[PDB]
Amino acid sequence: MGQYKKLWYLLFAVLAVCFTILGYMGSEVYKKAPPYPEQVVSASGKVLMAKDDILAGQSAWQTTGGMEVGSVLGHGAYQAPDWTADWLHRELSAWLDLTAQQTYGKKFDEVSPEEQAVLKTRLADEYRNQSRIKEDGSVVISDTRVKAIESILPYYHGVYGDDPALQTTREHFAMKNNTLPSQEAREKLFDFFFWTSWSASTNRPDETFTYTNNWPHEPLINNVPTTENYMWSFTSVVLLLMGIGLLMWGYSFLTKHEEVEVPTEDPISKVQLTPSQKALGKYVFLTVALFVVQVLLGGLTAHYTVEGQGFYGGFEMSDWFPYALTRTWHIQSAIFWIATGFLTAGLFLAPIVNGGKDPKFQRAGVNFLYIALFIVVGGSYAGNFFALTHILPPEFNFWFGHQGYEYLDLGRFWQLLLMVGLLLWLFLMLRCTVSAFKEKGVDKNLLAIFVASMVGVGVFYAPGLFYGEKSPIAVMEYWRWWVVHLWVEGFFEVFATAAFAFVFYNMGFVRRSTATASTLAAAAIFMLGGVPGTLHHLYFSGSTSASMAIGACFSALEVVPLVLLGREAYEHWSYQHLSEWAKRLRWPLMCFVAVAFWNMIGAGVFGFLINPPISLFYIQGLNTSAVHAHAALFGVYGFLALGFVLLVARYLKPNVQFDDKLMTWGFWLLNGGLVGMIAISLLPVGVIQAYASITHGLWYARSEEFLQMEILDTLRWVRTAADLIFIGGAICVAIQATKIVF
Amino acid sequence: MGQYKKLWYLLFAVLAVCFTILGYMGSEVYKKAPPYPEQVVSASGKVLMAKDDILAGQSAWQTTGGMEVGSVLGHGAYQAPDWTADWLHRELSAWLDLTAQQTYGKKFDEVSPEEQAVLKTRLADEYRNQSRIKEDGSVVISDTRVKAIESILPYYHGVYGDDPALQTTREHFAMKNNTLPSQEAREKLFDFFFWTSWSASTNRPDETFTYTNNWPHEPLINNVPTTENYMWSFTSVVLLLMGIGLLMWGYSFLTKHEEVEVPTEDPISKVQLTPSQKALGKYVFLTVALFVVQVLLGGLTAHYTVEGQGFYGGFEMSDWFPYALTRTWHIQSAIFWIATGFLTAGLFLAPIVNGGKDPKFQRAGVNFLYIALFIVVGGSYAGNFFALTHILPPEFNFWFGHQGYEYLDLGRFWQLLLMVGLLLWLFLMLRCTVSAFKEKGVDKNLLAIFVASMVGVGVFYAPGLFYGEKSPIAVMEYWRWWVVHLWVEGFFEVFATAAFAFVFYNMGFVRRSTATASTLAAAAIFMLGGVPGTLHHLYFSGSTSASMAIGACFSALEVVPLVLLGREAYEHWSYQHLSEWAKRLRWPLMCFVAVAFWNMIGAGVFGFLINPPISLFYIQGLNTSAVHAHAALFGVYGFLALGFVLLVARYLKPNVQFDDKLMTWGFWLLNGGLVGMIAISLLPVGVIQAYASITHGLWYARSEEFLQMEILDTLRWVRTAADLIFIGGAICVAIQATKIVF
Ligand code: HEM
Ligand code: HEM
Ligand code: HEM
Ligand code: HEM
Ligand SMILES: [Ca+2]
Ligand SMILES: [Ca+2]
Ligand SMILES: [Fe+3]
Ligand SMILES: [Fe+3]
Repeated sequence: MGQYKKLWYLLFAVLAVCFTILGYMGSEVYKKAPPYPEQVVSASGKVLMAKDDILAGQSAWQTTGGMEVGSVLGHGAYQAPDWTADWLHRELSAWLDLTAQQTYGKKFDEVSPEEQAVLKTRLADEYRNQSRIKEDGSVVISDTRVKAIESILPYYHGVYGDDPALQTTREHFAMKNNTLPSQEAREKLFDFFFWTSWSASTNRPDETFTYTNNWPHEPLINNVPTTENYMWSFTSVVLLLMGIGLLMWGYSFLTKHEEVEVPTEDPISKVQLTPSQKALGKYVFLTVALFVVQVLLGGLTAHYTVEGQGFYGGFEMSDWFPYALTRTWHIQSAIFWIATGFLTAGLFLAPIVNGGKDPKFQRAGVNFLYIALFIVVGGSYAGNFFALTHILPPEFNFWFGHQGYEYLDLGRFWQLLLMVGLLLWLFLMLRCTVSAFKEKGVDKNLLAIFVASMVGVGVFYAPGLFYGEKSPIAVMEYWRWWVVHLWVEGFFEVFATAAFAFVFYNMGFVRRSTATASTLAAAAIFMLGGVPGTLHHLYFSGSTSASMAIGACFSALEVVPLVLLGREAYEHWSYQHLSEWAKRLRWPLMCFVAVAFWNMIGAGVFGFLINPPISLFYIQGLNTSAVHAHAALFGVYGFLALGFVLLVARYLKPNVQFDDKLMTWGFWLLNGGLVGMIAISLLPVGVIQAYASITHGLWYARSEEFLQMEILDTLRWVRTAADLIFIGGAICVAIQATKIVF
Repeated sequence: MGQYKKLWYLLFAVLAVCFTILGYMGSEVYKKAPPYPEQVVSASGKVLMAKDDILAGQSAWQTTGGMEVGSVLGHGAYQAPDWTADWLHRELSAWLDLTAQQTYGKKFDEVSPEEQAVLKTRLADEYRNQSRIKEDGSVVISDTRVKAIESILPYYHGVYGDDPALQTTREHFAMKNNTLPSQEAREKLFDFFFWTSWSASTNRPDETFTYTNNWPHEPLINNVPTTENYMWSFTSVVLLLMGIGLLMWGYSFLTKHEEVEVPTEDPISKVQLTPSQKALGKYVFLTVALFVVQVLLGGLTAHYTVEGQGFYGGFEMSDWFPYALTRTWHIQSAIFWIATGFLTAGLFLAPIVNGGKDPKFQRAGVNFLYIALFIVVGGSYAGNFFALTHILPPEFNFWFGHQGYEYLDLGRFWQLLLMVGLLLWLFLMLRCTVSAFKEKGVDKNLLAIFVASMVGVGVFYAPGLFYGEKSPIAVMEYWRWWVVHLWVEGFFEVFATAAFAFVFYNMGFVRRSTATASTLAAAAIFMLGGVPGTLHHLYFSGSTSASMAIGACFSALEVVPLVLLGREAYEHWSYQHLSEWAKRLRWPLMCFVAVAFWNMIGAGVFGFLINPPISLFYIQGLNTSAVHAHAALFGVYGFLALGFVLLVARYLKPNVQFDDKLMTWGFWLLNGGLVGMIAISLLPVGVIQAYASITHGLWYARSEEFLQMEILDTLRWVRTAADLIFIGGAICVAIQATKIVF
């Protein structure tokens, strides 16, 4: 529209192209995911399992908590092993031992390297080629394979049950006793584990690589990166560097950095607060309180990684609040409090868009949304608690208990209710912008893009409802990453950028044209990479090689604007020196400066570390992912939510001054604790694990023997100091916000 | 000094640390290079070769032209194969065939995959472990290995001799008939080829990887990247991205972009020209004429890659001007004309530093330098011509003929004379700055750093004299890359930056403080990466794993300032709009803008494509290196030299106006021809080769059968159009410069 028509058309074209690519890859995921075999039958004719057994095992896995106990196909938690890789390696080792006894009369390790080479070529042929699914949907496995499977089942029954010989192992895995109490459910669960391993080690019908693109790294069957893996990794590096250079060129030639005269009074402080705006103090307190609870839950989960089952000393903690539960609550609370901060920012800005007045029952809607958020959080957490104790019967686990899928752990009922709450929030936003859009004579492009960002935030949680309990793992991964990657990464980024532009234009820090054009171009750039870059979560989950290529190349373009965020950091930081009333905004602006810094480091650097297929092939499911998760999710969106609620609190209680000493302490403790956690614990552990994964295979890097090495135990312990520093910073920030609002 | 003391100390500390690292790695190269075995003896006791035979083979290789016919250990030309990889693969294949006949009675390809696995583990053990050099300096090889070597010698005798059955192959290799006419010299040469292969396939005495860090990729003996290769590649990526982000942060927070009022008259045009300055018109013409001759030689060399021995039709061209000679002249002419442009810029600026007057006999010195440059060029080229025809007797080849080492192909005598000429140039510069340094009351920091850059340019050609004809290959590589990488990349970059600062400050486009601080910080940043980054040329030439780690990590820091060169590009481009007399500088400034663009793309992007060990392990010696070489060397330093001589010509004949139509045509034809060459020929060939190298091994990607594939032949042909466009641009620029100066 107007002078911004070309930018609007660029954004529309980018959206159409990128979503077409993502949707066609979704159809590919549906069509090319590893099949659940109708029957897995031994060469002698006995049926070992059927498709329904595998699906029941998937359900039982969800009941144990799924991705919050170990990982499957490289997704999940990092204390316990990746069950796919561990099962694959154990089964291959058993096959080799049995075959070596049958062929040379000794164990595999006691025969000559030549004999070992013969055995390994036999093993590779059997697993990769002979196990390929037949036309009738059947998988035929050898009798030796059947015996190998039967030999490793007791280990997993002990790990998931109450075997006194496996107790230590269970503690080393941060697993409670009787994670899956039912023997029959455990048998189904190990059917599902076998299925995963089979998909990871069986060539695609028309290819020489497996359904998982040869993941995990397993030298025994030559599970190694394909040539296309290397090629597309290098291509993504080239695209990243060229995009960075060209974006820098465009910034240098197309941006003049105009100087704007700051208004003498704060424009936002001049508008009288509406009742619904004043009702947002409880939202501010909810955000900071959930932040404190979340970091405390992280401390508890971390204690489980050094003391697997026991506190320092009443009752057994691991029976009722095991590592699985505390990890679930730690991740879900992160999502909840960041989202609540964003929603509070929106609900505060909405009446200002509506001319400083509330529509009818806007405060009632705000209160209803608050109550609904409490119901979602409390109900989902109670459901997790009763699912993990297996008090809740299995047939209700997916709807009310634990979905077992990371970041979407809450039961489907609570997910539906959260979707309804987000829709209600969107309604309360849009009804405050209708009148502003009906206004005559005013350019609405900035408001249009801000409203589009609102719609994205309030709608794109829906794809998390597109999979079911029995949905194939690959389909669930596709839709889950729609939510986690798209809805958070891309749409929260766009909403934050548009909110920045709208807010800073209203305060007079930026020109309308600059804010509008910057927001439109930034939205186009963010979407171009983020939308198809969703596929970097699906390299090894049963998607095809082409999905990996698209994910790598487009996700590289996500980093391009991130490493240049020094410009915006400087602008936001300089705003506080523009006037005396701008100095009242120092700490929200400092939070946004930290957002820029961590969007650069944690998102760009530590996400591209794990982004190329050649790297993620080896380090998917290692601690480098935890490094990136903490740095990106908190430093970007945690600091964004904190800055938002701090701004809201400043305008809700304008008579209260920020405590500069307390805020300095909290801000620098948060930043220093994040840096310290990464530098002294998480990154060294990830590097050591990466060395092990590249050298020996992923199963080794996740093994109990390797994770219990003294250096790794020490590094996990050492994290406590940085963890305490970070928690101190979080407590300071929460205290400041609570003092302002109450 | 003064306010710049911290910058000076930072630069000094960077220089000390980085040169200490590079020197300690030089000691490591001396101590850990693959030994030349005293004797290579069969298991039966017969001596196959001795150290002196290998060194004589090295000398004979130099006589054929060395790196200009094929490549050895991944360095050299790209038409003919990498003789190390080709020899290794041929010998391993012969060993496997002989062993399979002795063990199973059939060829290796006709036995079962299990039998092949047994044979390959035997082969790997023999080559990697049993071939390790003994304490007495001896290498003991099997009788089967001896027979395998004897079976492949006829092929190489045909390739390097006149065998009518190998004629086609020779044409496909762009090799003349009788490249090495002497049979005994050929036997020595194949001793040297064996030595290289042995070093590439034999484990280091204390390690499980070879002297070449497992290069080349050869699946037969598991010549695959080590774990440290992966680890340091990922580490270099992280360092690159973090450095880019932090440098952007520093630019945003520490640069204010001050506005400077342009003087009403051009300050440089006010100074009357000295006789030595006027004597530089012949230098300008020499630069552009050598540029035209160089691009024509490139066209001839490219014609040899599609028609290996024959022109379109008198006498046989390949006997007297073979591909080896035209390639040698193409590379040497590039060096000569870029260096001449830089020297002309210095010699023009020197009297301006001296207050606009010449010291005694400065014009005589300029004329003497001109004559010495002609003698070096003509003598070295004649020596190459008489070396490649073998008219020059072998004992004088290294001093007067062809060194066989790329970029240092000229005989050692001419290299010494060029060193003397560079010293004379340095003297003529420094004697014009003595009086400026003796001046009272003026800040000399900018002049000090500019003079330091002069000293670097005039001195750091010397390390090319630190190796001899019989020096070990690794030592020669270390010292050769001192010159090619350090002296050109780092010191030409620093000299160009300092020249930019000094020139633009004298014209009044920048403030003195800004120019000085920018130059000092840029010099520190460039040196920090460039100096230890020299080791990225030595990953697989017999250096250790630690050398690879240091090279990867520090070379990644070279890219950090390159991708941000949009800032300087915009500044240089904006200078032309500052005043009416600034518009007279449009085309030198356009050349410098192109320098920024190509320093970004060709240097940063296409150098980091090939920089990480994980990538360069597979693609060293492929056409991606040619992509990067052309883009970087011309677009950065070719455009730099062209802009320098254009500026000099503008000030030597101020009454002559630039022809905007001719210059627009030439500028855009050069840029478009470079882009086209890369996009339509060189990069696609490099990508296809990379796929082949990753999938099958380097020997396959360089093989005659692969290079003669119809797609690759077509892509080589297609380069002609872009080549003609580029040559048209070069002719236009040369015509403009000649019209101005004459
Ligand atoms: C003192 C503060 C914190 C501590 C001690 C902590 C500790 C932990 C631990 C022990 C895990 C599980 C590692 C495993 O799988 O074994 C984890 C995972 C996670 N935490 Fe934190 N955390 C803290 C702060 C935060 C914050 C502030 C956020 C977000 C705002 C956050 C988000 C996450 C996420 C997203 C994961 C899952 C990462 C993945 O699975 O890749 N954490 N944290
Ligand atoms: C604010 C921006 C971002 C946030 C909040 C974020 C958050 C996260 C989180 C929490 C995870 C852990 C997922 C899991 O537990 O399975 C993750 C994984 C991942 N991230 Fe991001 N990320 C961001 C940006 C990026 C960027 C820019 C890239 C690369 C260009 C990237 C690449 C990846 C990859 C490849 C994984 C998969 C790791 C694995 O499966 O082990 N992310 N991200
Ligand atoms: C129409 C213009 C040009 C053509 C047709 C051309 C062609 C070629 C050819 C055929 C080769 C040898 C490839 C092989 O090894 O088989 C080569 C190498 C080379 N040329 Fe050019 N060239 C041109 C312009 C230039 C310019 C302007 C420069 C420098 C200012 C340059 C510098 C080099 C260098 C440094 C190499 C060696 C690269 C390496 O070995 O990695 N060329 N060129
Ligand atoms: C103006 C700057 C540069 C110039 C003029 C330049 C020039 C060249 C040339 C001519 C070659 C071919 C060498 C040969 O034939 O063996 C080369 C190779 C190479 N360049 Fe650069 N380069 C520059 C910057 C860079 C940068 C920034 C990087 C990476 C950070 C880099 C990495 C490499 C590597 C790894 C090779 C080895 C290729 C091989 O051995 O096949 N260069 N460079
Ligand atoms: Ca996870
Ligand atoms: Ca070369
Ligand atoms: Fe993502
Ligand atoms: Fe270099």
